[PDB]
Amino acid sequence: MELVLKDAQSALTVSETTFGRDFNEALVHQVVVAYAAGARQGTDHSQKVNKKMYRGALKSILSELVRQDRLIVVEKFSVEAPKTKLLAQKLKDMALEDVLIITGELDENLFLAARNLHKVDVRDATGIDPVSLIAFDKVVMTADAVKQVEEMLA
Amino acid sequence: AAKIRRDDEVIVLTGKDKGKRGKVKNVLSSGKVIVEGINLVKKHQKPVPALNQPGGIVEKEAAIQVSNVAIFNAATGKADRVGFRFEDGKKVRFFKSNSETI
Amino acid sequence: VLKRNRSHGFRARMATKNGRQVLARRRAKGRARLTVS
RNA sequence: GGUUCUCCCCGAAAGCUAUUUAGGUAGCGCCUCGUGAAUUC
RNA sequence: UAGCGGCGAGCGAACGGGGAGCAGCCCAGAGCCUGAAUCAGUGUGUGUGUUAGUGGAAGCGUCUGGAAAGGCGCGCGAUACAGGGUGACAGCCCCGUACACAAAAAUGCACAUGCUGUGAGCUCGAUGAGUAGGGCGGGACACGUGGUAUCCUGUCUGAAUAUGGGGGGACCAUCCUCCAAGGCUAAAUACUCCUGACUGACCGAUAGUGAACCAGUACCGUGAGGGAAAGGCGAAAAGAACCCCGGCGAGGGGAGUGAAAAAGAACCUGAAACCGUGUACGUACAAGCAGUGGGAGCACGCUUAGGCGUGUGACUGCGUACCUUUUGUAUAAUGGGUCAGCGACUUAUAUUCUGUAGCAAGGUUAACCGAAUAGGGGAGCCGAAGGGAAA
Repeated sequence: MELVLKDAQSALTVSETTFGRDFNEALVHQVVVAYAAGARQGTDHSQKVNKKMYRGALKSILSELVRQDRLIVVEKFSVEAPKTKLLAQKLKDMALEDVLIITGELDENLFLAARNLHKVDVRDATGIDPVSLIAFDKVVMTADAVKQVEEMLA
Repeated sequence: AAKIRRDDEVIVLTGKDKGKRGKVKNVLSSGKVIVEGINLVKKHQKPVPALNQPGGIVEKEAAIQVSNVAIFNAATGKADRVGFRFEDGKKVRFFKSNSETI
Repeated sequence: VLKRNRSHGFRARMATKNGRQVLARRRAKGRARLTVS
């Protein structure tokens, strides 16, 4: 569908099937439980999850976040210098407190800026888990990040 | 590298006597300092037949935690943190907030 | 002391290879009394 | 000797049958949960 | 798994492929030529690391309370909120983290120079003799000397170099390689008694380890082996001057100190069971493991008449106590003194069956690798030619 922006208002094209599918409550729950079990160390509780089931869950969560406008697509999100204040200010003006900065490529300046903040977390598209996506109140993506998400989801 | 030393003007930050100034008499290895004139404790001194027979009630000084006191700036009239800096190869202490050497 | 240390002492076990394994367990479990005297 | 706390509905047997090789192998009408189910009884 | 066994339960291989976190050497070398190339050992100097340290920004105040780490209003900080301690739950009052520096000694991985160094390229040759087989006398290879292969061969003897031997998923045949005494081969993978850092849907004094402190303890045995209980110190010891009673004690009562003293060396909070005091009710004519219910009298608070409720409650009526073990348990047949704490997991590894959920005629990868759960990878297990006994 069409993903409305808030700064450039530039149209974005995303596959309807991978972002508009119904919300599979049962599938999402099983993946989340499996992810939590895998986090343990039993000091093994890891559970197998089918690749299609894992992918299907991510599509469902992404669709739900879009519907509940918890997902915001923006242009490049970078900080000129590795200072937490700059990141904090760039989020306060945006009125974001619990956000997940999912960027197309990991940037050291952004990574260092968000490392101290606990309500603010920065990750790459590869490093995404269902638990983090649901837990974080808002998720802001980049155009490149969305594009790479489209292809690897397929 | 101790902020509080043998002869320092300190002000209490917390406790029943917060805000009163004093001079540290000695510092214990357990992170405690003894400052005269604030932490008065009435100790019932048991009499002894030795050379000393003070008996009665003595007004001793009870040690307090190092973190409970701060060096008095003596210029801004308020407590201030103290750090270390190297000058001509000698480590010295300095205040903050218009930091100046001791 | 007389007929007690000559057969149940420290040197009574080190004289052969069989008694060496007996004093080996005293090293892992060091009690207050190693041997009688 | 002992299958442990609580709880709602339902719930196989006595001296027997075939009959060997004995503290047992095939096997029990009536009864239970699910399915099939024709006025069949 | 293809095989093997009274084909009873069991035990038990290889090539190819999917994954390269492997790096393939020296001697039999004469002669023209040596301190060569590739490397190691032993010293010094420079540069980069490991093992002891230092500097290192950032919250001032007020209300309640004895005391503030939390609350309200205004800010700084944030490559740093990993954790714990600092009078109550602490980024910024302390102890630890970014950034920036030092080398008198020792050690490890690339590079200048020096001494001793088993030593290359080109040309001219070679590709491993007390052995195989056979004879006499034994044992171990599951097999008693069998229809018997292969492995080891003391003493007395003895061949050959495409005219002799083995292998190509083993009759006979052909071509190539190979055909007996040499010398070496790192790391990863195995293993956790000691150090530092880090981690957790493990536990918190009958738990965990015999043992959280003076636990490899007191104590017992000839030695050895084996083998208990016990911190809930307080934020800071402010851990009772003086006076009274008494035995110049123990124990207890005042005062003083402290936010709190039935927490006073049994010392934060102090349950059940056992054993007492004060008040109220019943019993000295009551029915033998009698509890609830019905009923009268009395007491501390119903209550602007209201025998409304609880404990106690003379007397009446109904009923052969309870659990385990059994063809029965009211039994001269048998078992437990009670309370508190603790206590006999349905897990891991195959197969089979059921329920739940994603592409709709590509449903599924394990280990390893990976910005360490996604992506990438299909060599297997479970399926996609039914109908047809089978074909």
